[PDB]
Amino acid sequence: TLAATKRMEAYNVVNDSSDEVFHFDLYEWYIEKGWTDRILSIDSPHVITYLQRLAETDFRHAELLCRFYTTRSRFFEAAQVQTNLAKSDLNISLKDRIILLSRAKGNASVNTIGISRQQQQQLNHEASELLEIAHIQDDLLERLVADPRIPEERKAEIEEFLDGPIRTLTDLFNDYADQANYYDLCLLIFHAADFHNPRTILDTWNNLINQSHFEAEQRREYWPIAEPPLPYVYVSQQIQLIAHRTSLDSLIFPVNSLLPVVCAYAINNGQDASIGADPCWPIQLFLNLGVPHALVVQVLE
Amino acid sequence: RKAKLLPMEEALLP
Amino acid sequence: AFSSLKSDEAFELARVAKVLLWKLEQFTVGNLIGDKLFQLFQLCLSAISQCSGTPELRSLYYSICYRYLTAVVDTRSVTNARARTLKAITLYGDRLLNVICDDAYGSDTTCQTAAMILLNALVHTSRASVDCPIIDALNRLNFIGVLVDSLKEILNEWASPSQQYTSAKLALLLQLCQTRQGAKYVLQANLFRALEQSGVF
Amino acid sequence: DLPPVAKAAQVVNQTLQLDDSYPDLDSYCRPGASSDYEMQSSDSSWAPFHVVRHHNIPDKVFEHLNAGEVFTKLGLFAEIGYAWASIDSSLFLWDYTHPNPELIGYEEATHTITAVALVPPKPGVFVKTITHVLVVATTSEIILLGVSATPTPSGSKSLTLYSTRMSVHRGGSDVSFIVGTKDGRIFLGGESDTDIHEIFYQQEERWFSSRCGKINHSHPFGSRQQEWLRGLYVDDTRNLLYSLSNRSTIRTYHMEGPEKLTKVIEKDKTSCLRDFAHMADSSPLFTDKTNIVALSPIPATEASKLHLMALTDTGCRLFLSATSSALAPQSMQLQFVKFPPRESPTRIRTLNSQLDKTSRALDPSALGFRFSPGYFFDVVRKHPNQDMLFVSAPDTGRIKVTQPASALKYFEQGTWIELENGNRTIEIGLTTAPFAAAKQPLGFGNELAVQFDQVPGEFAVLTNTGVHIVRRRRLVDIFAKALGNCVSASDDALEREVRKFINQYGRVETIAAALAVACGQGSMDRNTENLARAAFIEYGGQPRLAAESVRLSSRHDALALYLTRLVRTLWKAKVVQVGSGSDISSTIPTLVTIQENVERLRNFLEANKSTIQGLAPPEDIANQKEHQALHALQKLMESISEGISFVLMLFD
Amino acid sequence: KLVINKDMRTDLFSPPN
Amino acid sequence: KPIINKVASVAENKGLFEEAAKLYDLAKNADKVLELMNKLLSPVVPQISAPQSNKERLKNMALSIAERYRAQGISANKFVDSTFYLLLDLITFFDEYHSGHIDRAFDIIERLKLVPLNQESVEERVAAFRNFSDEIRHNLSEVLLATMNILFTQFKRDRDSQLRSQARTLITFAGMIPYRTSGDTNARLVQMEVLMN
Repeated sequence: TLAATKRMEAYNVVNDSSDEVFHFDLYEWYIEKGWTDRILSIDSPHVITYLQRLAETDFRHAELLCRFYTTRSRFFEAAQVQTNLAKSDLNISLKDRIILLSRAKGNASVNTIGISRQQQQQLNHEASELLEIAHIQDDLLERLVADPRIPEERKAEIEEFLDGPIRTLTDLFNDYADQANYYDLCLLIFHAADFHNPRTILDTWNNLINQSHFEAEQRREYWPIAEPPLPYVYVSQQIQLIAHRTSLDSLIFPVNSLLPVVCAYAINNGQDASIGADPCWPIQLFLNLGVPHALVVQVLE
Repeated sequence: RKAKLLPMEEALLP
Repeated sequence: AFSSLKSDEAFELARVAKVLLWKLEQFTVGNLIGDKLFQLFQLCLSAISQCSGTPELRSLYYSICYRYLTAVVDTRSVTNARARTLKAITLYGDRLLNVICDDAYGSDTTCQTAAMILLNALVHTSRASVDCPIIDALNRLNFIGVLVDSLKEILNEWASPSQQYTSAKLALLLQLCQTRQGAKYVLQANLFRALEQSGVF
Repeated sequence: DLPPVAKAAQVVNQTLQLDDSYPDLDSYCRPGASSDYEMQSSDSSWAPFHVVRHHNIPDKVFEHLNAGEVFTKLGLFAEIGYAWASIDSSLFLWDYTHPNPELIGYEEATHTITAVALVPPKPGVFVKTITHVLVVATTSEIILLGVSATPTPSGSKSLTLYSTRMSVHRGGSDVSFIVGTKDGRIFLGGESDTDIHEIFYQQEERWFSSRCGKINHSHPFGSRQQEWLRGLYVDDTRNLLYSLSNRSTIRTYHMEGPEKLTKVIEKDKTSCLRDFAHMADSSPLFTDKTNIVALSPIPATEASKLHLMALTDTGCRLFLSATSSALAPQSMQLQFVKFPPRESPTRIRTLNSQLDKTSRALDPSALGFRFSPGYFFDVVRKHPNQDMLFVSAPDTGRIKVTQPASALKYFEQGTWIELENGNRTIEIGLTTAPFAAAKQPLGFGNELAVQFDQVPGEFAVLTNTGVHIVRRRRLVDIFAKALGNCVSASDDALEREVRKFINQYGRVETIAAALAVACGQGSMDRNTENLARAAFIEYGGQPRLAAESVRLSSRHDALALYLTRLVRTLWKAKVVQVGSGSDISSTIPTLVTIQENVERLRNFLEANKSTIQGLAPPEDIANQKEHQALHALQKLMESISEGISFVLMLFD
Repeated sequence: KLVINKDMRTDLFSPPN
Repeated sequence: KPIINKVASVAENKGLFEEAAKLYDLAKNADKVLELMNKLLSPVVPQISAPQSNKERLKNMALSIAERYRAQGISANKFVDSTFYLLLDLITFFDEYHSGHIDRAFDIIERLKLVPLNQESVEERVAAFRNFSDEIRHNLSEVLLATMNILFTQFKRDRDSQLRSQARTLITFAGMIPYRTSGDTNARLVQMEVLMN
């Protein structure tokens, strides 16, 4: 149409101009009108400077710059901003930083034209690490706040410290996870920290099993809204939760030692046919978790 | 767009 | 300790091991050598699967694994080594081959050459172990497809670095046409029409 | 004596019988009247209904609507998720669930369109791919079109029209109301008179007949009076047709034969008023000045006696019985009246036993709809510009808890829904499958029994700006959201909130809801589930001996109740169907969901073996038989899981 | 990088100041 | 039962999967039938189903094995079995996508709950990808792009906010998932989301 011609004639004057102070005032006005998809389509290089200079102090503008790159398929450049934004000093909630690192991990998982394979994985590894930590920090804060053992005065002091940037595993372990005797989250920290120590890893597994057995036996004794599960069932849940979440690392999930422990617990605490349980529930647990048959039989031997 | 009206032959059997 | 930390110290230590492997009571020594050569083979494939360092460092790892799979492995002792050797390759899977396939027909001149020749040793040693998982992975990664496409205009490419590169390229395709399963994937690539546009004949 | 899974199967059987004994409509709407309401703010966690989404009318018909010269009309096909608009001699359908819908137009019509409806086809006339028949009435003709609403592939039913070469002259009587029966009978009526017409249509061409005919089932002689229709209403379960006139006369017709229709009752407003006078309570809300603006038939599966509900423009619901003298009915009588609620809608919350028979909160009622098992929608036109929506449902919880039978009243939960001003309500239709908890009046209205079998009822509300979706909220939905309000709140605030549920639904029903929400049923969600779990533990009660014999805890009853409701569809059902070597009774996808639900329950029990009292091993006789009964229930679950796993293997 | 130090922490079960 | 497995076993060792399936299916060994049927389908999931193609000739045998395995209530372990019926759904997702039935194809992918569309589901969907058969993770790249291109097309035809929100969801999922061709895919996904705004 000639209507469509006068449209293209008009937006060529605008997009081609060399006055970038005009472009900035134009991009600022496009947002105020909610014309989001318009900013993205612009191929001028004055838009990149505007969005980059605004991403530095506005989370919701760094959002578009990341959208700008991902519609153009510059996936690495987006994860590069999403990661550098989660590590920022900006006022961003922890659960948003979990999204950022989760998107960054995806955008840095696929090849992007021009950028190396090493720099692609160099960023995916960094983002994945932080996401694992941030998930611990989130699951930790969630449990600390709901912990009756903690004073309501301290809970506010924690929430301000945790609900924001991602802290070191050292800070998460000492001043919080280990004190509260959160044995399951202590193991996730060992895994996320590549913590080399066979004993303490095993000692923590023993405490995690016992504390789990207790919470389930107290429940069964009380029944408590629905019929609670028998002890080994809740213990089995707390291992599966680690197994999927650990991705079955040999350091914090050593079948060489842990399987005897679970089999020992199944005897010393009488989780067997007496209570209607499958006597081979320790074997059934590890096999279905992905442990090789050739190894399980090697341990029972 | 005027809806395409498929024929009676398909509609009613047999 | 520096397998994937920094790409500067490994370079000086990666080339010394390369030449050392080529310049090569006796039973005790033979076991220690073969033992470390097997351990040294793991850290190489581990770095290739993660695409660490620059293309230069990534090229040295190809030469080390090349002679290892060509001289060391190539008789009960041989079967045990060959069996366990394939296990390491299968551990990574497509993640490792994907990195090697991307190195080929790339910007660097020596990395693409070493990577192309490396694939020949993998498929060669795999057949000795009627099918093969290595050749199957190449088809899923779209490596055979792009490889047959590059056959066009071969006259332009063909001592010189470009000449030696093409030698390994055509040499690899020749190996896939020896197994029964290769004819299926290779024939579907329509190689007859690719070699005609080049007008080499 | 009896083994574990056998004892548990007994509890399940008894529990099934309990749910199927939920009071019938006749027994809590006994002769007399009621004004029993508990009103709830629209935004409350206790709201019986709420708006879930709205779909704007597509702009391309707004253009056509303003291009109208004389007549325009809107309507709903809620059962397939389509809406329609007619502009003069043109018709346009579209799927309102779709975001950028295509217009399906039909502009062959020569004269102004006055009514359109979507009806089941007559069997053995069309190819099986035709799901419906589209009846289009103009000022000149009644036109039939073939329709296929097959489900390609993601949201709504892809829709195609087929011509049929079937049309009848419209005749002298206007057509504004078209209704259809299960078996494809098509009845017509309008605003020229009270006559009811039927359209016949055939496969064959015959020399003496025609493919398509129209007859008048009424035949009047001379000596007429001005009177016309307001609506037509079908009840297939009794083969009845009801008409409502402008003088508020209710006529009942019986489809005695496959092509016969016979007037068997005519009840004018005077008769309704005489009946109403002989009731203990007369009221200014129902006089000879009052109009009946809508009817809603009550199916035979919901009630034996009460056939029909009639809505007055003052907001009174009249429930009429009908009886044979011996079958068609010959008499109709006004038995029970539900008077309007008192609370009017407010912006600011306000501070909250005799019969209230004078409320004007529903004056005037312009439109009204009732859906089984008692969902009531009233379009109140207080102002000439914006409608208020009054919506109520039976208080199922209190109704089934109430004891004895003589204490039963028509308790209700209500709320006001405001759809933002300036838009007028046109029609309200059911989008989900018709509700039914049982196949007879007893047990029919038990919403509680089916909250995991059936999708909650959804309703499309058509206005002149769009379609609003209203969803019924179940017990578990209310319980979950209420708990959501207790997360940040105190400790003894949960106890407070739980007691509200107990005082209404009863302890067992309440704990069963907590169990369900703990298992992921329900509308941070983890905090809510943990809260539900906590309630299931702390409020589940304990086993005690009566006046050997033991009374199990409410926690046990709750578990048996929840488990029973998960398997109620298949428990007494045959596993297979045989014609010569074939079918499975319960569908494959439903067995998977039933299994997943049961395995979720089992998992919750194990994952809390320690803290659920009675699960771990153990005055004593009480706690011991509690432990035995819970064990029995758990062995039944794994047996249920195995059994289903086995049937899935068979047909694999 | 993880470093356990049970020595000097902050009492998680006591308010501040 | 043994020889049919013996004959099926060698033909399996000779990469003759399409035969080993027919043979294993002759002995009603669904553990192996569905295993092999998973391998023959994954390569052909995103391909174009055209008359006499290798997709039709494999899809049509897989469906003839789905009916006979449901009518007779047969099934392998849930891992092998879940993947087998999952691929069959995806094969339907691309057959509808390649035909232009965008609305219908969008509905299918939504049921599978494989790709998150609301930000709340990202955490759980991401965890599920870890233990799903690699025959599925392989085709994740083409699924994200088709789903994106689906939303992409529907955008050019409030609703705009809803598509925009879903567009974002796919990106963050892909960002947190390490998979095939994550480089080219994650980039294209981001570009298509920018054009929407």
